[PDB]
Amino acid sequence: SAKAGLTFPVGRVHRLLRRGNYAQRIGSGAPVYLTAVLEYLAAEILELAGNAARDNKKTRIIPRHLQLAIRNDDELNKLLG
Amino acid sequence: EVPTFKLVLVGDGGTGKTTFVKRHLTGEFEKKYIATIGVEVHPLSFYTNFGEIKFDVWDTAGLEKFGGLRDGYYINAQCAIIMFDVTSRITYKNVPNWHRDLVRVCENIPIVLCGNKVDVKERKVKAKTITFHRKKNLQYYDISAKSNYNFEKPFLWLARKLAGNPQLEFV
Amino acid sequence: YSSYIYKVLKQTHPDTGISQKSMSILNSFVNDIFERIATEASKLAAYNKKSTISAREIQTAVRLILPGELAKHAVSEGTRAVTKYSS
Amino acid sequence: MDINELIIGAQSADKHTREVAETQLLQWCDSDASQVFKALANVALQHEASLESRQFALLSLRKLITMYWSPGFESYRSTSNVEIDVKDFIREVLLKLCLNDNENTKIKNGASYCIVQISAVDFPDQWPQLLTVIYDAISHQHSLNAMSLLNEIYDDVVSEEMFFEGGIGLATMEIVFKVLNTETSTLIAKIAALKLLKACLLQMSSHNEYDEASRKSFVSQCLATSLQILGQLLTLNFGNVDVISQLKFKSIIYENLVFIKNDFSRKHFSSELQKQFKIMAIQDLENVTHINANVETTESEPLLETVHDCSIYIVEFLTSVCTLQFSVEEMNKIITSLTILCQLSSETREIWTSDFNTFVSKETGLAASYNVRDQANEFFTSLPNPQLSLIFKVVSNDIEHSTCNYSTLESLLYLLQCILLNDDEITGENIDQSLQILIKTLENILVSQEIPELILARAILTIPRVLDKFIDALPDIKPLTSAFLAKSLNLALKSDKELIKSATLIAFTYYCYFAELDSVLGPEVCSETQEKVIRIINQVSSDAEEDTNGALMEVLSQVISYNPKEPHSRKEILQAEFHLVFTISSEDPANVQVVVQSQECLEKLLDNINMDNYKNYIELCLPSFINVLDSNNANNYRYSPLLSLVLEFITVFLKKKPNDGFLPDEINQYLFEPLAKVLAFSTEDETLQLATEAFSYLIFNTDTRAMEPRLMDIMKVLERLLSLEVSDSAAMNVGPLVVAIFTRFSKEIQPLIGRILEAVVVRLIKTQNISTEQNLLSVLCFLTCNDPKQTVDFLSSFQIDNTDALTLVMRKWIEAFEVIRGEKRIKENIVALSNLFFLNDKRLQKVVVNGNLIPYEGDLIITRSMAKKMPDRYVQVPLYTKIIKLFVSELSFQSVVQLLVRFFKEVASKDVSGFHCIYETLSDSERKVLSEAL
Ligand SMILES: Nc1nc2c(ncn2[C@@H]2O[C@H](COP(=O)(O)OP(=O)(O)OP(=O)(O)O)[C@@H](O)[C@H]2O)c(=O)[nH]1
Ligand SMILES: [Mg+2]
Repeated sequence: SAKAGLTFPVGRVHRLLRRGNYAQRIGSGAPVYLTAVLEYLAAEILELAGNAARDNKKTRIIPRHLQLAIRNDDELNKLLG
Repeated sequence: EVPTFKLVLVGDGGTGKTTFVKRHLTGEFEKKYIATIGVEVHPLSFYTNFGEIKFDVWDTAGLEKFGGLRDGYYINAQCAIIMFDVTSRITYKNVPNWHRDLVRVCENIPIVLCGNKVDVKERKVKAKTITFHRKKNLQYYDISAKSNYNFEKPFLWLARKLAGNPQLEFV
Repeated sequence: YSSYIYKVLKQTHPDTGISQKSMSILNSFVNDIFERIATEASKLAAYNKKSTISAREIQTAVRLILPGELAKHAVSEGTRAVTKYSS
Repeated sequence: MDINELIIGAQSADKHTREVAETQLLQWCDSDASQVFKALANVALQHEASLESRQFALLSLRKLITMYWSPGFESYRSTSNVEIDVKDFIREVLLKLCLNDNENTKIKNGASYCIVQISAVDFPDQWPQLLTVIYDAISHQHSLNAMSLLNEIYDDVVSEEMFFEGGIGLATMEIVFKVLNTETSTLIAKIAALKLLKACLLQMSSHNEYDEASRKSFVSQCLATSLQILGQLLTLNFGNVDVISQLKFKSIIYENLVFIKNDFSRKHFSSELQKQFKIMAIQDLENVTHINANVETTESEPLLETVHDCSIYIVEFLTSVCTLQFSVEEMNKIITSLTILCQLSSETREIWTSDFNTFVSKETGLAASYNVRDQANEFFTSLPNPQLSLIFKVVSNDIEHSTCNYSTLESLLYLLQCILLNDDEITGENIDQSLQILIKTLENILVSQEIPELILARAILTIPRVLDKFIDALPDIKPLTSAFLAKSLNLALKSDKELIKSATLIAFTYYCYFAELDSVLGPEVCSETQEKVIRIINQVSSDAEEDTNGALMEVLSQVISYNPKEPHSRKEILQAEFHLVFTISSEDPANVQVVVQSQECLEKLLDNINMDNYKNYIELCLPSFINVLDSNNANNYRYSPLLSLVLEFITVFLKKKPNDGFLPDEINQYLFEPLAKVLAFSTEDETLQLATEAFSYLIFNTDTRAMEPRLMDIMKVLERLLSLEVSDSAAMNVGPLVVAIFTRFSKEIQPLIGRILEAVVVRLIKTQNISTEQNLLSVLCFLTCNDPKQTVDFLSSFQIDNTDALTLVMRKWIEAFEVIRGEKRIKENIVALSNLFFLNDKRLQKVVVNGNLIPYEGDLIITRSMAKKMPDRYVQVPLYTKIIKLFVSELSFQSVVQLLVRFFKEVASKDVSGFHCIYETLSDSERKVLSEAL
């Protein structure tokens, strides 16, 4: 994570994916890619929650604003069920 | 003057309540899943004999994270519909909780239990696992949303019970 | 998975309010995605008969799971991340 | 702000007023929640307020308890904390509201709900006064409201830890026993007391041999004490005062008794105690039956219902202890009592006679009702062999002496039916003599013309059960079966009542289960039986229902299985059978039970199709199969399980055929026009997916010359299938169809090649789904492998919007190359790419692609919110270089390897398009990987 300022670490995700034993060997780009995609989708939700908070006219964040944001986003609804 | 009856629709989230009321309202089966939040009131009218029957369907959110003040919507309910998915046994397991809450808020309104999503090829719960309803003098009706299998039947039964007219049919 | 989410939080949004249950449920959603993505990735790997999970597997997995504009945004940032990390 | 004004507006039907009121209260309660809670409890406490207003306050309070009461709740919020003083004030109000008898039951239920939610965390340590107040009311005042409150607490918040280790379990059992022992207590309180005992037994029911001496000793001590008290309660008699409460008192007692027997080890429930409990349990049936004499006055409707409800538990207890020995004296008591209880009520008899559809649902078991008659079935089914012989002896004897009593004959016949459903064989000293008498009177029932319809229907249904159970005892079964079945069918034909006709059809199903009608009846007799049954089916089908149709298919399936062989096949019955299965099924297409059962019927009838009789089946089936297409045409081809089934079963008709060659043009002439209209004018994808593959097989199994005039017609389908009108979920199905049409009509497709290429490229460039575009690109690469030069020329000539189409199609191809997963599709894609590289046309050299991505600056994650002002950038590289990088990257990742290295070797043989310089521009790892193959 400290190579080029990446946020999420590689060891934790690597051991989490190794505990499932989904494959015999892990590719070199798989950990960095998954850290990248995961953090991106997390932000997609945090920023949505934030705008819902701004929509609430309150800088604070509570799960009600998150629920409003997820319900508003139809594609996010389909992705998250 | 057309009599009106308040109807509350409850069930586990993801069971197909809003799609059912939308199909009854228009006649088009909705595909993508949009989780209902809060409560939406959809007036319903049925062209029958012996007068006209008007329903005020109170669709309720099936997820506890969206059902804010959910128990406060059955205050003046006269008839309720508890519908559960037959593709998942969890909805049937949750049905007794729905019935208990409905009975607690309002004592002895007529309740009809509907098994939705019967058009699917396989059902994890069959007609032999409905032990709850047979001991509570409830009425079990098998309906589907993709098809029109018995889609007007529960409303017909509720109207018959409410109007006290066993010889009432829809047209 | 705490300092990372708090730091992305403080960089994307300067002014915000925070409670523990918020990123508690956030952790939950991301964990669900990681498990889901582990499912699809593993299944396609078995389907293509490769004992090693590599880039093409997760490109395929992300593409099939996430639809729409966020899908191409995701693959774009993943690609720039791997090139900025391969060198 | 006013709380009273807020609640009245919070229950308004209008969305806007309800939303603002709801969000105002929650926002107001978010800050200084103590103010709202005190005001909310005040509204409920006020007597002058409306009942609806008060009920909403308590129900709203319960939800707010999970939010602001105290930490430990999943939905708890730390924004505002209720003060301890306010918390105690609510507790006093809730207890006062849930205990006084002057309050409405609606308020008490709401108050109890709030108390349960509060008790989810505070009970029992943080709220010691709750149990002490409740216990005082029950012990000294027998407060039903307090006792009912304890039941709710036990159901939701009491677990094993506070039951056994905590003092809740021991204290409650002592209090419950005290109430039961005290004869001065009112009867109505005892019903509530035993309901509390049932909740207590639930905690002990999870024993499964606890590994704890304290738990085991406590459980055993209470169970023995409760059993002695329960037995003591039954002996006491109340008289004729409050008969309704007496039945409820007995009903709950026996419900506990079956719980002890069926949810505990045999050591706790002594075998001798079962004999003691079996005595008055039988006697209670006599008492319940003699109560019906007073119920005959019809003083109250629930009085008759309560008799049946109470008797169900009594019969249920006898089922649990059915393994015990039954004396001959008590043998008659059960049978005599059960005959009265199993008697059909006037309302039920009126309903069945008026509407035979309801009878079919109940008889076939699909009905959702459950009465004492069904419970009596369980008791007789679970009986063991030694008692079953005595069971059959008395019942058969009782039937003989009750031949002239039509009032109670139906119950005895139904009881006999339940006995014969038992799995154990019935062997006895004088069964042979009894069996001869039983069939003799059963035969006379059919002969007599004054028998009521209900008795006749039961006799018809119960006749096969007698034969099936005694298949070996009877030495002349074969002549008897033919005589009875023929007699039953003749009665159904002559009778004008649908109840009898439906009963005979169900009876015919029972005949086929136990005996093979072909062997016993013979070849010619079985054919006559099939002709008789379908005539009965035709008359019944006029007035069928949702459940009648399902059973009508079941009997029809049996008739199909009894069809004669090919040398003795009869065309008349086959025509009637096929017209019948379609007629009933089309009446209720949405019925999934009918559709799946009709599928089995269709499979059996089509299982014996040969080349010799193929022509007959074509005219027998195809006109009927067209009819449903015309019937569903008026509906614009919406979803229908029948429509899905017929299209699926259309295919197997094409599949089932002699393997000499393509099918005759008669099938093509009949099916093509309705099938083409199905593919167009329809938007649903599930029916479209079934239609295209059915359509594809017809095209792939028809003569080229015969299909020549309609090559233009299918182009409209091809354009419509690839048009934006249909969903992308049905887009991928065009692949097999286009492959089949190219295989069959590779000659004359050249004029339409441009049109089909334009349609496919438009659909590919307009679609966003990965699977749809993948299948479209696979189709496109198939066409490219067919003729790359023509496709390249058309793509260069064709224009999309304002740009050359070939540019976008190539960009999409290279973009999706890295994402294709189909190994066969990978081979097609890789081979097609190699072929186009070989072509080395100058058109691709001029155009450029954007495969490589140039990273941006700022280290900021870009999402859809700012994508418009912060868009992605890609550098421009030639397609040849890009694909070369693609293969070298794939080899770095690395079956297709052999073909790809063969392509590399072929490239090295001519190094066209400046392969040397491009290879020089490659990276060190790429160069090493390429040299590994070379
Ligand atoms: N195939 C099929 N889908 C059904 C049927 N009934 C419901 N659905 C689907 O179930 C979903 C219903 O979503 P909604 O209309 O929000 O109803 P709901 O799931 O009760 O709503 P929540 O309780 O808010 O989750 C849609 O995807 C429907 O197409 C049915 O009989 N057949
Ligand atoms: Mg919904």
